[PDB]
Amino acid sequence: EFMENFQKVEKIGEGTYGVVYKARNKLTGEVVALKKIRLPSTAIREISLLKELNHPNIVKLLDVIHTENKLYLVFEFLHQDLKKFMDASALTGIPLPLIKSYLFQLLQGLAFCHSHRVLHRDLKPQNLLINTEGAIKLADFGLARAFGVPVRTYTHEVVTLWYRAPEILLGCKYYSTAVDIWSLGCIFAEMVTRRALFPGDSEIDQLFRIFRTLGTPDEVVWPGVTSMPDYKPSFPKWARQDFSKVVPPLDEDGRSLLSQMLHYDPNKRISAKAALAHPFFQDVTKPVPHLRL
Ligand SMILES: Brc1ccnc2ncccc12
Repeated sequence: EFMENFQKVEKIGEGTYGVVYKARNKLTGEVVALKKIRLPSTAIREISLLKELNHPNIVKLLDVIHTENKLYLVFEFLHQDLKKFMDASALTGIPLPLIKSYLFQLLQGLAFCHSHRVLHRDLKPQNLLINTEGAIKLADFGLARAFGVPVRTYTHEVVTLWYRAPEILLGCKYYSTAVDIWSLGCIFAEMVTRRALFPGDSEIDQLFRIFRTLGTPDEVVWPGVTSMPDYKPSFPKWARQDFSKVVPPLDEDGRSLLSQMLHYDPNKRISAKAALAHPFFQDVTKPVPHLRL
């Protein structure tokens, strides 16, 4: 009966966890994103707590509905995701000032959630949503704690590894907020170069692409790494590349920030809060993007 206290309902696409619909609420007339999650009470409690986790760079969670043994998440509707926008921007690139504005807003969103001890764990361009007024917002915060992150979606589509922090790939049991900083660093590099930084197609391909760029990690740069569940002494030993080669034509400030976002040691990785104070953002602005809706 649920899709009846919506005036109507059409299909935006296929989420990690279920189908995503565009729908209108009949009481309010508001246009929302409705996500079906297919199948647990602990998840219900934790996801309901995210209704309070409100920030202008976090996609608003309007309602959590458990009915007929199905879960529906009701979110703020935004017209476009950063994946589509980057694909639309492929011939020209996103202008640097807009890249800087989006990174700045995304760090404010991360700083807010992290301050409340909530992490994302699965940041990717597809869950960064943009509006006509130059805002960017993080979608699906705190869901990964609730439902985990599967190898495959409900439609068996492969869940992307491209943004996964090395601690996760090496089998670390405990996530820290540093996993989100790693993901956002990967997205920053992709906005600048118009190519994914580490487009792995398996867990080992993902790790070896990271190794070939940043060097094979060792006890020098990452104390304890040789004791991680999935670390092998037999890993090939690649040398580190200069960031000047990895993200041209990013300036010294941006390369400095990106380097701190991609430190192997999660402890050494820059926080969201300290990243907001980085000299890269001294001249930050809020440009209006060119959106075709
Ligand atoms: Br609008 C929209 C589109 C796609 N995925 C989304 N995920 C969360 C909230 C809004 C979304």
